[PDB]
Amino acid sequence: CLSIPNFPVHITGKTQQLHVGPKPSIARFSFNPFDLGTVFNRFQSLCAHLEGYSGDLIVNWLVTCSALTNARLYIIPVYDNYSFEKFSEEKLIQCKYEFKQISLVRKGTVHIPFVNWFGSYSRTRFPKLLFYFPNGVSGPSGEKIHVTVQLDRILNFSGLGHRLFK
Amino acid sequence: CLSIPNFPVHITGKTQQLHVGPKPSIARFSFNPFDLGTVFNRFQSLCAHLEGYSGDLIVNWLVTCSALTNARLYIIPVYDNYSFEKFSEEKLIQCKYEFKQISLVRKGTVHIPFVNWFGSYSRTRFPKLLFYFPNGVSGPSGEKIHVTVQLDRILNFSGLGHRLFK
Amino acid sequence: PDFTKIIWPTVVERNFSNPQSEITTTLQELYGDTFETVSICPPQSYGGELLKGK
Amino acid sequence: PDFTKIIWPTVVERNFSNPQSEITTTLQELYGDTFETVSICPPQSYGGELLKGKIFFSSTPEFTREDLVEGKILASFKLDEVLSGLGMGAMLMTQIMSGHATIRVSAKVMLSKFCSFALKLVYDELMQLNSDTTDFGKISVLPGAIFSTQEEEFSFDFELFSPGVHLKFDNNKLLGKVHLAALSAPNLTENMPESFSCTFNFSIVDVKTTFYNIG
Repeated sequence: CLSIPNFPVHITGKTQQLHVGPKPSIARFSFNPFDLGTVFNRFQSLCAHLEGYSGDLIVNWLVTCSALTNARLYIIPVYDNYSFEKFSEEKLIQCKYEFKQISLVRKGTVHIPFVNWFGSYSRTRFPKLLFYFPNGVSGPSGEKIHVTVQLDRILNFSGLGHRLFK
Repeated sequence: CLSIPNFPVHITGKTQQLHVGPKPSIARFSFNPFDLGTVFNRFQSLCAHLEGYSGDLIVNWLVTCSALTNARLYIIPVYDNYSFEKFSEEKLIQCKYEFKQISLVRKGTVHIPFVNWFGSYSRTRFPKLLFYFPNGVSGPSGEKIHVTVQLDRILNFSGLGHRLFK
Repeated sequence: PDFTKIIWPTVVERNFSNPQSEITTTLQELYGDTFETVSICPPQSYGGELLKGK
Repeated sequence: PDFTKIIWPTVVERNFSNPQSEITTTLQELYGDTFETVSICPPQSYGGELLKGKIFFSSTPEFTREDLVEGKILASFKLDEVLSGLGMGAMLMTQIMSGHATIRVSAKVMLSKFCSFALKLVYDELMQLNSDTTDFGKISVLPGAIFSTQEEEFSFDFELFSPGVHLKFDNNKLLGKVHLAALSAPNLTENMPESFSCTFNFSIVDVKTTFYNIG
C-alpha cells in the first residue's frame, strides 16, 4: 500500500443554507472524495484507482451569519455510515460534547481520526460531519446562515486496491 | 518674527458627509486659518496682518457612524498644495501608512509637522488632511457617516510679514 | 542549477502555501477559531465499559 | 491683590481649560483614541535614497568636427528632463515631488592619440544659453571647468538651488541646464573623424525627500 504522510486535497463541500427559526436543524457534510462532480479533484487525480483508503481528515468549517444572530452548534462525527435524523441532547452531554455559540466561535478546524468498522474508507464508506443546531438559529428577520466546509488535507494516508478505469 | 510656543485657535472645519457605498471616498480638509468666513477666528484676530506663519498643527478628528458600520480609514497629509484625486494603496503601504477600522478607532489627534517648500504657510500655502476610505463605507441602509475636524492649536508658532488692512 | 537537479517526488505542491488569516473589523473575543478533534467518548454514567467483568 | 498685580501677556486664555473626555455607553476596546504624527516616510523598496551615490542617468550624444569652433555648445541637458526620463533611475526620481538633491555630472569623450582638444563643462543654472549658442562670452564665465578630452574624464558636483527651504520638483521646468562647450579647434584637422561621441553620466550625490508622490 502507498503511504502519504500529508496529502493536501483542498476539496470544498457544497455550502448549505439554514433559515432562521426555532426548529432543530442539521447540516450534513459527507466527506467522500471518491464522489465525482464536474471536475476531478486532487484526490481523484492521483488516487482514484484505489479501492479504499485510510487516514485522518482535516476539515475547515465556517458558519457565516450576521452579528445579531445566536445559535448553539454541535459538531458531531458519524462513522460507519449511520443515519441520524434526531439527536438526544442528553446523550451528547453524557458524551461530553461541547457546543459553541456561533456569535462567539464561528470558524474552526476539525480533526477526524480514522474510524471505520470495515478497515478503510471507500466509495460507500466515508465519515460524516453533522452540524446540529438544537435550538435552531435566531437571526434578524429572514436571515439565512450558511455552513460551508472544506476538506483541507489527509494526514497519515494509506490506500490499497486497483479498480477498473471506467 | 513673533514666536508663540502654544497658540490655541479652536477652529472647527465644515463637517463632511459620506454616503455608504463601495466606491472609494475622500474627505479633504484644508487647514488655512487665513481663510475668512462670517466671523474672524482666534487666529485672524491676532495674526491676520501677517504674510505667512510657521508651526506644527494639532487637529482633533472625529468620524461619527453607527455601531454596525465598517470602513478602513487612511489619514494622509498633503503638503505643498498638491491635488490627489486617487491614491495608490500600494504606495501607501510602501510608505508604512496604517489604516484604522472606524468600527474600532473613530476619534483621534493628528500632529502635522511643518512641511512647506516655500518656507511658511500663507493664504495660498496650507496643509491638507485627506481622510481616504479605499473600500468605501459599509453601513445600515442609507447611513451617512460624518467626518469632522477641529484645528485645536498651533505648536511652535512663528510668523512674519505685515499685510495691508483691506 | 541545471538539469542534473535531483528531483524528490513529493505530493505536496507549492501552489498553496501557508494560509494566513487575520481578524480585521472586530475584536478577537468576538471571533474565535476552535481546533478540535472529533473522537468517540463513551458516556460517563453508562456504557458497556461498566459491564466489563459483570 | 490690587491694581499693582503684574500682568504677564500670554496668548493662552483660560476660557477653555483641560477638555476631559470619558467613555460612557460601551467598552474601550470598541472605542479608541489614536494619537499619530503625520510625517513623510520614503518607501521601503524604492525612493531616491537608494540612488544616493549611484548613477541614475546616462546619455551618449555626438557632435561634428565643424561644431568645434570656440564657444559652440556641443551637448546640452535640461535637468528637468534628466530627472524625468524613461530609465529606472529617473522613474525613481520623478516620485519625489519635493526635496533636496545634489547631483554629480561626469563627461568623457573618446579620442585617438592624435587629436586632443579642450572642453568646458558648464552648469547654466538659469537656462540662459540655448543649444545654438556660439558666444564664448557666456561660456567663459559660466560655472564649470576645462578639461582635455583625450587623457581625462571630468566630473563635478552641483547643488540644485531653491528659493524656499525645499525644492518643488513636480512641474518644475527651471532646474538648470548643463552644457558641453568647445573652446578651440581640434589638434589635427586633416584625415580625421567627422564626428565624435561623448558620454554623460548623471549621478546622485545626495537626495532628501520632503514629500513623496502617492498615486
